[PDB]
Amino acid sequence: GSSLPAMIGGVYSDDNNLQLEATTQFRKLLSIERSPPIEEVIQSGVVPRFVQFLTREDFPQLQFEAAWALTNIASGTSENTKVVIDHGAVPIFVKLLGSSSDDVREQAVWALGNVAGDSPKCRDLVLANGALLPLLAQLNEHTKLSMLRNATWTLSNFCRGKPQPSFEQTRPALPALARLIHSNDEEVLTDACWALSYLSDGTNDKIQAVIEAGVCPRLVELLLHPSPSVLIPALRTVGNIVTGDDAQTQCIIDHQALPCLLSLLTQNLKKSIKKEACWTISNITAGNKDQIQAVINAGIIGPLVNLLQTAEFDIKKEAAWAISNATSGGSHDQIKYLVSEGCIKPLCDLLICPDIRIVTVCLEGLENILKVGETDKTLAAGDVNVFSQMIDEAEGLEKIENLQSHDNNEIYEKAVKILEAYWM
Amino acid sequence: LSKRPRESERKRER
Repeated sequence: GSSLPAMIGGVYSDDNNLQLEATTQFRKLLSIERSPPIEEVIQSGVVPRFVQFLTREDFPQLQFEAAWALTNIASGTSENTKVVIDHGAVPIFVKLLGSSSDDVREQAVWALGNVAGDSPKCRDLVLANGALLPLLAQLNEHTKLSMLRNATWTLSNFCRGKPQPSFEQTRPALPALARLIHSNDEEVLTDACWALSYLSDGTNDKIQAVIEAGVCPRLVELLLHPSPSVLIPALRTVGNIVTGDDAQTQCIIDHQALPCLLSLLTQNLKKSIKKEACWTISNITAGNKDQIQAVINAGIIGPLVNLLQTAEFDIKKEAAWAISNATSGGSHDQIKYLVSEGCIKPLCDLLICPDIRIVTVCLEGLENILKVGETDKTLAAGDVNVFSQMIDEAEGLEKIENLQSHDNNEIYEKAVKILEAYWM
Repeated sequence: LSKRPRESERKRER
């Protein structure tokens, strides 16, 4: 308000003290908690001067205040961030990653995090200006916690967003991230885990690089972190890795992930966490017979069947895939074990749910079970498929009979196939 | 069984 002219005059003067005083006043203004007057500061024409001040390497205090003011302008809308970009600040902030002033380096790290954070395009511009390697180079065994937090956050923004950055562009981050997840600091952990969650989201080559960075054992430890801020991205990353092939999935299983994931289903945790854990388990029971056996040995099937029967629909859906996948890849005895743990009833109950994908997955699971029952029938020269009796008793047979009315052709044909094979 | 793939601004003022 009433100070503004002295402030604009200060930044436009050639006097070091007036520049520092004015820039400091603007920095304070831009640091107010709610609705900082970012637009007013831009309109007052001081941004290009702030950007010039970044290059004053004789005057680290002015560089710092100017960097903080610019960080805060770049924390606003996309249009606010675009003004910082248009005035050439990104390459200058990258250069400041090599400043001998610790405060300035940290501020430059923060500023670049805010720019990268705006969108995939701004992230790509930051990476294109070579920010990654100098960001990493000034990290080491001696780095202040305040710097570790800022750099890890910025790193996570360099990795964030769809479409994803090139894997070649973010690869140098993997070894730093693999070290950072050994911090005990929750903030560093939170951001490093988000970053790994982004880098592991994609094709099996991306997952391979993440695994080769050596993170699996520690990611699995962090499944037990008491803070949801850490647990959630750790769990997301673990989930991403087991979308990969059998050997990649085995790298997670080999570090007692399954007992950890089970404890997430049995603690009193938010629905979205349990849903994530069931999805992850589902991608594990989609694996080979040894991996199914590991899920069994961990004691997961009982809890999983209870969820399938009684949980909120979002969780039930993942439990369904999880049980159905196990019936698809499992051996005869593994399948009998799922039946002895009570899976038939809940699979039957879901034949009437409004989601056709789930109806199909339940039907397929029941079909796999029926085949097993029929093999037992043959081997005992028996009269009855025991599992078809069970499906009948769970009121699954009448539900299958009504699926002959279903719109969906795949469901219809499957139902007919099942009825003709086991009830003719 | 079958593997199933995974089912904005992020800024900080100082």
